[PDB]
Amino acid sequence: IDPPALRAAFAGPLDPQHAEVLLSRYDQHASRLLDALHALYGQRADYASWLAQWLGEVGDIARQRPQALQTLDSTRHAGWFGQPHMLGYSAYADRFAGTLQGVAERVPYLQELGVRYLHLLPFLRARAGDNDGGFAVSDYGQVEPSLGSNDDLVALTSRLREAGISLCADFVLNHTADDHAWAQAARAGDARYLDYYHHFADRTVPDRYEATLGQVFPHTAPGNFTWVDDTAQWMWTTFYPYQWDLNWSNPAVFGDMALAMLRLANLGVEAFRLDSTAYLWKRIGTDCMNQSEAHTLLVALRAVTDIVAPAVVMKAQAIVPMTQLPPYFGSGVDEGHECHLAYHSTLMAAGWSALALQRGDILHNVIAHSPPLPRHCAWLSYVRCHDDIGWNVLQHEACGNAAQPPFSLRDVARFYANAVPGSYARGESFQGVHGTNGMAAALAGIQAAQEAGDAAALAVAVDRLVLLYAIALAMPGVPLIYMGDELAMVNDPGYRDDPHRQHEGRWLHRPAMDWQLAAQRHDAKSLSGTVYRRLRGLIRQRAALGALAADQALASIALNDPRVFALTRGDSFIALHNFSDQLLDVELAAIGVDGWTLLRGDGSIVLPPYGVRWLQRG
Ligand SMILES: OC[C@H]1O[C@@](CO)(O[C@H]2O[C@H](CO)[C@@H](O)[C@H](O)[C@H]2O)[C@@H](O)[C@@H]1O
Repeated sequence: IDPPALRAAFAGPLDPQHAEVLLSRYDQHASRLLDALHALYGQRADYASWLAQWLGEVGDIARQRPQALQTLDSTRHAGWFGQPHMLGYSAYADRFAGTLQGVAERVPYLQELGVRYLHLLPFLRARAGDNDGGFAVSDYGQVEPSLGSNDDLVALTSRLREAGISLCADFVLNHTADDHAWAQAARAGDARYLDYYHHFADRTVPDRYEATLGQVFPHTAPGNFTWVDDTAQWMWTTFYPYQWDLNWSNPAVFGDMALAMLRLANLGVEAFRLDSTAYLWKRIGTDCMNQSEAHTLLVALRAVTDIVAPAVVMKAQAIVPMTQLPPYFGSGVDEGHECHLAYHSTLMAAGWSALALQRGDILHNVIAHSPPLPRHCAWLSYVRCHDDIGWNVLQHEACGNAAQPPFSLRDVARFYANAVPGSYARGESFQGVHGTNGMAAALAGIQAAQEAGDAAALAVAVDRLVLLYAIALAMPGVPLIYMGDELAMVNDPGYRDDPHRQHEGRWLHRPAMDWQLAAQRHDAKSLSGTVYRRLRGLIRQRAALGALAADQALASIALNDPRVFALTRGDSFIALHNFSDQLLDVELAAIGVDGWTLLRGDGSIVLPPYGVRWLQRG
């Protein structure tokens, strides 16, 4: 290619007043972008032609970036998302406050909680009919009418931004709704857009891929491939049948998606949850996951953002085994130049496992096996979310090692399914071992306690819930609270009586916000008020501990008491966790300390059942 030629295409649509800063960033990241793109599409006859054109469109989008956001681009500090005041909150805009304007009216609630990061679930145009809770996107550039307009989105981000809250939005970049403008163009016979997806005239290729492909909905939707009349072909569909996998091997797809992303950024979104990002690249003979190219694709999108909107962050999802997570942060030449965040799905699943089995040693294993985060990278740590808990990511760990004996994922799954006598949990099986649905409060024993009017059990359960969250709060990066958990909200059986949802078990833990329950957060004596106060405590404390910043180290101290989990941050902070229902103490000699206690140390630390203690070493 011809660098000066490509740079000129990019510049040009730029405003003379901002041309200097942008061209400066373009000069330091462009090469990475170009190398990534070349490895992906360099062999194509129309490469150089597409690049130049595309680059010209990237520059025009760069010019349209509102001044306030450009200023943010220049003032924001790298690794900003990893500061100790960062607290995350995830929820559906509709379940939470009806519309985007309604959500804006609720910002005072988020501010009171201490939220600085707000993830709104899919809110862009979704397929008519069932749209997988918004995950079948029909237009990446338009808010879903029932939720509002693009104007409300902009007004919302401006409101959140002044409250120090960064909007995280889903970029469902692996697949589109089958009614997206592209699928409709494809369905109409437009070969150009038909090529934006994976399509096959026969069952030939599908049969092959299926030989080594796993399944996301083995029961509900063995839909991994679908025959579509309109296109007269088999369409790759990893998820529901109406969600078509995009063909990222086509530069057109890459170019249009990078643009879509930059337009969202321009509307004020600061963080992009790259949904199903492990499935991006398809290659025969492979499970088509975590492929090397998927990573190159991410490096490219990352370069595009470093140049056009550096204040923006990319968060990888990927529900995969531990060894597959860290590479989303970039590898070798590209380490530190891929995703800034990754959901620590292993830590989260390991937490519920540790709780059911009353084994702190399982958490020690996860942390010990958690490699140190690269420069300006961090974890998205969490307790629950809109999805089912995927246990199978803990297979390797379940096998056990020299320090930790084996554990049964099957036993854990049954415990939370309440298919085993004595269980305080009330969840359900989703799709052998696979997944479990249910609210945190429902899994922690709170729902069962309330169900039986047993105050003793309720308190113990509150402890279990707080325990799990204390861990996420002690982690380097963004601890994401799932809507309602701060009030101990329980399951929502309502979907069962709904022909539109009864088929999707995950609705069990996707309730509408209980604002009357929210008002109780004040009555310190109420359950909600109690849970809310305990969490609020840990949040205010973590905000005051520079030792918890993402740049500080994360490690765990090996103990011979299987029930305890000792987590350390930097060299001055240690959090002790008792995952058993038994009172016990941790000897200071077992952690090499002798000091302070957070929101006084001389002798072992006594930890009640399911208790947590934060201490400042020394
Ligand atoms: O069983 C859940 C299955 O789907 C995943 C993909 O990583 O979830 C994300 O993407 C789905 C399809 O777009 C959404 O339905 C889901 O809500 C979203 O979190 C994983 O949770 C898991 O592999």
